[PDB]
Formats: sequence, C-alpha cells, structure tokens
Amino acid sequence: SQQTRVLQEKLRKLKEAMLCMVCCEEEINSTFCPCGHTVCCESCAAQLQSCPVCRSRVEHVQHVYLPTHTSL
Amino acid sequence: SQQTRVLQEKLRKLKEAMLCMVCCEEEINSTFCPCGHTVCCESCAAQLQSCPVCRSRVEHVQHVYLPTHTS
Ligand SMILES: [Zn+2]
Ligand SMILES: [Zn+2]
Ligand SMILES: [Zn+2]
Ligand SMILES: [Zn+2]
Repeated sequence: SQQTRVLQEKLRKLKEAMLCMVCCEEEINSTFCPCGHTVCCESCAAQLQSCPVCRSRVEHVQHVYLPTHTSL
Repeated sequence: SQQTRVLQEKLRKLKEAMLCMVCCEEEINSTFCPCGHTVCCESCAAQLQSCPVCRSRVEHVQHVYLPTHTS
C-alpha cells in the first residue's frame, strides 16, 4: 500500500541518521571529546582535528558501544 | 498489507533500542567513560558507580549529541 512506501522511507531515514556524516558508509560509533558530537565512524573521526559539527578542537575520540549497533 | 506490519515492527524495535536501559522512558544521551557503554539517559547515568553492562568503574559520564535525538 502507500503506507508501506511511507514506512520504508521512515526506516531509511532513521538508518541514514545512524551512518557517519563524513563517509556515509559506516555506522556512527565515535564521540568527539569534550564537545560530545557523536556523528562519525572511527576512521573518519581519527582524521579530524576539529569537530565537523561545532569546530571545537578534538582532545580525543571516545568509542561508543550503542544498543542499535548492527553487523554482517 | 502484511509487509506494512513487518516495517512497523522494525521501526518500533529500532526506536526502543534508543531508550535508556534503566528507566525505559528517556532517550540514551550519556556514555560511561572509559568503557564506552552508551545505554542510559543523563539522570540514570548520574549515580551509577560501575557500568550496568560490563561492571567497569565509571570514571566520568560524557554527554553525547546524536543525530537521532528527537525528544
Ligand atoms: Zn566515516
Ligand atoms: Zn562538536
Ligand atoms: Zn533513564
Ligand atoms: Zn561498560
């Protein structure tokens, strides 16, 4: 039905919100500290000296273990 | 259709996985450091001495701003 299409779009958008904002390919699993923006995978987060959301300096990256995490 | 019910279930499960494991009412927005378990809201994370998942000592709690935040 048309509701199947609406729900597929909602699911796609929620899943996209959990993917890295830089590479768009891997799940978010890293927080920039101390600002707290949690928007990147570990690979993109390691390459940024400044937060890509607020531009605060990244003192270090904290790995986050989230219940929504998925794998092959 | 039955396909619509399957998608509704998937959406509901993903949304429930974003809620605090202690109060089940507020969104997760806090990390226990250094272990990294990110399973609680700010209130529930505040008085835990050890991680509720791995039992590691909680040295401090880091607030997290996630793109899925809606509350
Ligand atoms: Zn990435
Ligand atoms: Zn930031
Ligand atoms: Zn809570
Ligand atoms: Zn832990």
